[PDB]
Amino acid sequence: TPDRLQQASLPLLSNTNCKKYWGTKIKDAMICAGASGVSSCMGDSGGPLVCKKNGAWTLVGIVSWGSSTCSTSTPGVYARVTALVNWVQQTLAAN
Amino acid sequence: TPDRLQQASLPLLSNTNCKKYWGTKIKDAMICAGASGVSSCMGDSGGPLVCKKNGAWTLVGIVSWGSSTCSTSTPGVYARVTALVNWVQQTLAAN
Amino acid sequence: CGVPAIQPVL
Amino acid sequence: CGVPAIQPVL
Amino acid sequence: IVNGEEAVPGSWPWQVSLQDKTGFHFCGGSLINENWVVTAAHCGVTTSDVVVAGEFDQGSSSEKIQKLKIAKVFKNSKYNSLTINNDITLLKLSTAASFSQTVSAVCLPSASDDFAAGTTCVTTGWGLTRY
Amino acid sequence: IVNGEEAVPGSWPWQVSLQDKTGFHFCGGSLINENWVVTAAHCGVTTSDVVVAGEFDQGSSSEKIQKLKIAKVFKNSKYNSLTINNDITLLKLSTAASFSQTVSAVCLPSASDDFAAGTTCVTTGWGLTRY
Repeated sequence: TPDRLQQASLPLLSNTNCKKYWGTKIKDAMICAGASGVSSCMGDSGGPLVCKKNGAWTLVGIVSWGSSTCSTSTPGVYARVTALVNWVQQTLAAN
Repeated sequence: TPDRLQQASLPLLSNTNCKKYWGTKIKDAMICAGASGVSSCMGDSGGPLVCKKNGAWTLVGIVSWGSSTCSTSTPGVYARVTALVNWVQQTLAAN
Repeated sequence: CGVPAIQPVL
Repeated sequence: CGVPAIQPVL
Repeated sequence: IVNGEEAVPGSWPWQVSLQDKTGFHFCGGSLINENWVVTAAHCGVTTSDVVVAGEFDQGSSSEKIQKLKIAKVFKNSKYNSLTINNDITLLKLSTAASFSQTVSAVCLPSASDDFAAGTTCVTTGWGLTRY
Repeated sequence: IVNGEEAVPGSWPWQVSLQDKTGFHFCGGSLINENWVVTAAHCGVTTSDVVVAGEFDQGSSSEKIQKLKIAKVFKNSKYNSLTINNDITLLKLSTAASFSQTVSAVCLPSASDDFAAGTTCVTTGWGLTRY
């Protein structure tokens, strides 16, 4: 594990082209990215996937799984925040 | 997931012959078993691996990981209770 | 510990 | 939310 | 278990099932006595979860089962998430388990305990039976 | 991150690190405001764990970092351990995060939000840089 914080730019893919890789492992609440020569990896989980939208970084995925070898040629699979913001948004209300 | 409780008999292997499979993934606190035509699988985790010793079933492993396909030809990897009983034994004392 | 009231069948 | 006080360099 | 057979009911009295508030079984667990359950650290059990004991058929309604509440979770501090090395989490119960013909404790080995390669053992649960 | 570059320090102010009582980083997390951290459900975070914020160099001692205590863990109840589907756990903080030049909130999208395939985005953390 590195001592200081790392970063990487990477492209998002359609779930559809993702299915090419993960087949039927990819669920609607999941969002893909990478296969760009960069890879998310063990220890990165729970962490941020951000996109710039209208001046600000917005949480778009949460590092979840992928390759056991952290293969920069296969896409990482992230949580899809779009699909869980309603639940987060909600949890905030009752507490 | 089945509705009712399943069981399977399976042989334990040496870590050593295990390494044949998992290579350097297998840590001292891990114990192997299977590749017998049976496989532990998703949902079985946290559960019991028992051996009969001197009349009684004794906790010998805790289903932890293995094959993503639950291949009955590869061994499952269990927690090795031998190596963590000291810590369990301990946790019991302070609470 | 370890000896069921209902004995397991294999 | 979302705009660092320290701007990221890529 | 791929290729297991159905167990005789109540024949594995220390097997418990971890279920969420949704009712969904996601991990197993073993009763070590009446206030303490052992499970895997990667199971990621919180206290909105429950310990179900004395269950045979997940789908049967006529079972005298025990729904047990978690007090505190004890992830072994040597557990390594990067490796899934030392994957043991104790569970402390807010509610004592009522031991019976169907609810009981498995035995723990000595750190000393030997258990030889080639020895035939047994694993149980409610995991995928076909993947 | 295999092939990432080192970040400019404090350039990612909502990145937090989950560490055990041992001090061992095992997952990341993102600040959604001053009492609430988002992480993965499979991370299996308990309250003997801590939220570290304002960290750049895990190995540096001279950093004004914040060690934050977990109050309550909220595993999304649709999370599926069998699939690692809906792998989102909120974390409620016992201790408010002190926002600053280096500690701040990322933005959440609308359920409505579109984010198109081909769009270049960014992921950060302290994960294996070589496997």
